[PDB]
Amino acid sequence: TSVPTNQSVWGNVSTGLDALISGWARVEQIKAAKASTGQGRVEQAMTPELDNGAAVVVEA
Amino acid sequence: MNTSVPTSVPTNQSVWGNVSTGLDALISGWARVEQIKAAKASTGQGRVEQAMTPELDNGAAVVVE
Amino acid sequence: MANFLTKNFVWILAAGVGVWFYQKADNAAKTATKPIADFLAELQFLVNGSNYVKFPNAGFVLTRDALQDDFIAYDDRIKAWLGTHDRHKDFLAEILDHERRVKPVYRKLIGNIIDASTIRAASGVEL
Repeated sequence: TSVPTNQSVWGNVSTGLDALISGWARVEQIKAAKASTGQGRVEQAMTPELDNGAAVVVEA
Repeated sequence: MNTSVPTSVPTNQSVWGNVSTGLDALISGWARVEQIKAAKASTGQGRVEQAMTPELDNGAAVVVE
Repeated sequence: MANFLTKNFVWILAAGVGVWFYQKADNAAKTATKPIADFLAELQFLVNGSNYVKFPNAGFVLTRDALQDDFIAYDDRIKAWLGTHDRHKDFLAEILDHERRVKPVYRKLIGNIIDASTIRAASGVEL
């Protein structure tokens, strides 16, 4: 078992969540890179949407 | 004033499957696969192999440690 | 043969003295050699989770200020805080002191030397 107790931090400041937000900003730039090239558009053309799919989830 | 961020070309690999094969050479190839199916048809062991292969919509799995 | 043996004994003894002084310099602070991958990985993950400014900078400042014994014990417990270990670490700090000794004893000797005493003063003069 694990838990945290008692901490200190700067006021009204960006936390680790904004470190993730940059990752979402980075993935947008990755999509924009595919958007600039026609080869990126053709890669997205092989995408079917159906009701079923393979799922996997486990700790390691 | 402002400092501009970089716009560049990243890892994008377009793999065009350039398939070039002689129509008559294919007709034989399609004919050869018919002979392979006929070899399985002659034996009962060939029939039993195909009985173990159905089709499903998808899969799933879950666990924890 | 003789010169090589004589030089080897003197030089090796000199190297041993440098090793002893170098050992004392490194041994002055606590031995930084860590043999494990459990606490190092978890504490680093907890450091990024808490979002504290510079975990390495905060650790260096806290380790020297709060002492090595208190730092090493608290650092072992990567996260959480329960029991007497938590209470002691939560309300921990440095220390100062004040007491009578050389100053008061020297002043008493001046009073003893001035017995039954003689009058000394200032305030008068040509001003």
